[PDB]
Amino acid sequence: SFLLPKLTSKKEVDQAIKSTAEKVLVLRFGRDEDPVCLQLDDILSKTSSDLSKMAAIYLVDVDQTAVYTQYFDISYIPSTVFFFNGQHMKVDYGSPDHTKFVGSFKTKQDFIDLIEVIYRGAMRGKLIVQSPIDPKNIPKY
Amino acid sequence: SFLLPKLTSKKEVDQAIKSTAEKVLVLRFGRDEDPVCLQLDDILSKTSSDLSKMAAIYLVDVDQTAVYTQYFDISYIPSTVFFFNGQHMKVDYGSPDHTKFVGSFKTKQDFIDLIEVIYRGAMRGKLIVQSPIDPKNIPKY
Ligand SMILES: OC[C@H]1O[C@@](CO)(O[C@H]2O[C@H](CO)[C@@H](O)[C@H](O)[C@H]2O)[C@@H](O)[C@@H]1O
Repeated sequence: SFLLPKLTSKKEVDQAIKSTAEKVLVLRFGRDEDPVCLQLDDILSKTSSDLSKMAAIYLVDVDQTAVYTQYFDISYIPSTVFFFNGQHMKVDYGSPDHTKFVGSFKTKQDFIDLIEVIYRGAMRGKLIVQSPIDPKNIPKY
Repeated sequence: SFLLPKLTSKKEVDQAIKSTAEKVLVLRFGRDEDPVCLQLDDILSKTSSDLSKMAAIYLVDVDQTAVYTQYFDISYIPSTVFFFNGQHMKVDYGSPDHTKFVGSFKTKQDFIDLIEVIYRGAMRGKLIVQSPIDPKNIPKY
């Protein structure tokens, strides 16, 4: 894109939501050094060019964006949130929470496939889409 | 007014979310004839005027438009959703779902006190707030 932008404040996330027009805004909430975020971030970086017409991808430091981290109840990282023209786009990936996509992707193409689904739903005026793919597994207690 | 505005299509809801500036937008998803909706609509109507500096209230017909009902995962009516400057507000009532209030308020004052807290927090940039309502007064269902 080439590079992935980093956001480190509530105000920067607000500005990305407000200024990103006609593309899916992808907000990866995480920590750059977290191993699962490192895995996702590599997919994001690699796929970003092929998705540049459909999506603008930003990395967000979960620890520095309290208003958003608390609002989305980010409890496991990475957690990725989607917006389109200032509307929060929800994604049903079979789990009860449609608000954020928790975990990394199996493959780069799975991520592209999700993004296409979001984009084409949002262009049609949809606000919630079903994901054609399932997330990679996040182990819990 | 006493007779709160009705929204009967997705585009009308989209527009109220965009057009309500600097006040809490209150969206009541329900049916005007339903008994619990009648209880809640009486409180919304009777408090609307003295809340008019802090909130704009709308009645959303779930039998004429349904896009938003799926978007907010609404299974039971009434369900009431809060927004501020285009972005959804969460409220922790003491139950797991912070995205919407389900059922009717026990008293006028509970709704007033809630709007006060939502408005002040939203004006300070918050997106999630703590409900002030005593849990004994929160419908359980
Ligand atoms: O993930 C648990 C952690 O989240 C907080 C909010 O930061 O509260 C959430 O989880 C509580 C326990 O499940 C819920 O009862 C509450 O509704 C929810 O917001 C913390 O208080 C909690 O330690």
